[PDB]
Amino acid sequence: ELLKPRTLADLIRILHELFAGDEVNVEEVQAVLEAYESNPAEWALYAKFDQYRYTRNLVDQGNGKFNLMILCWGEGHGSSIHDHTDSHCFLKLLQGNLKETLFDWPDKKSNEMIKKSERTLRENQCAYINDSIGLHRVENVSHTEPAVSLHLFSPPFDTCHAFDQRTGHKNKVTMTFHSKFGIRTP
Ligand SMILES: N[C@@H](CCS)C(=O)O
Ligand SMILES: [Fe+3]
Repeated sequence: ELLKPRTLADLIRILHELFAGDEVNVEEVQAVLEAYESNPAEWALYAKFDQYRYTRNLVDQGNGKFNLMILCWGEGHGSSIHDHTDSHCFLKLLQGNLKETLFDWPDKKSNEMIKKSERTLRENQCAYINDSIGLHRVENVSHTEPAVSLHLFSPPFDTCHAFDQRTGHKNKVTMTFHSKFGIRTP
């Protein structure tokens, strides 16, 4: 029985219940993430920006079943085209807007990766992707508003691939945490 998370802390408790088992009910997880109404005071601790690129700020380690983190996107900051390492990715906007562009998995032959679609994710909306669906790029295209998003990955992963839009060629990337539990981790 899914209830509305009253706060970020409550959300986290509910997520621990939803991931108590070995599988993931994706529609339920998405519904509870969507139902949490972003309250900036609750997540200010985690919203640590960098001038030059987006940051990844760990909020909860999910008892090993998932990682919950907050990503902070300066104006004009965005990601590569990337996969999610055979894991679930849920993304909820906490502040601002992000452009999500979807791409198919490339064929072996070198070719421009043509965007399949795009959407603008607005405050409080939750998107979902996994590798069976495809690849995406996430970008804060705003010139005036920083963006903040809440990401849940299950199982946790710290490596993925970035894809060259000109060719489809992939490279392995190791991701890093800007902070963990509110603490900057150089
Ligand atoms: N997976 C990317 C963010 C977009 S989902 C990351 O963890 O930095
Ligand atoms: Fe992603």
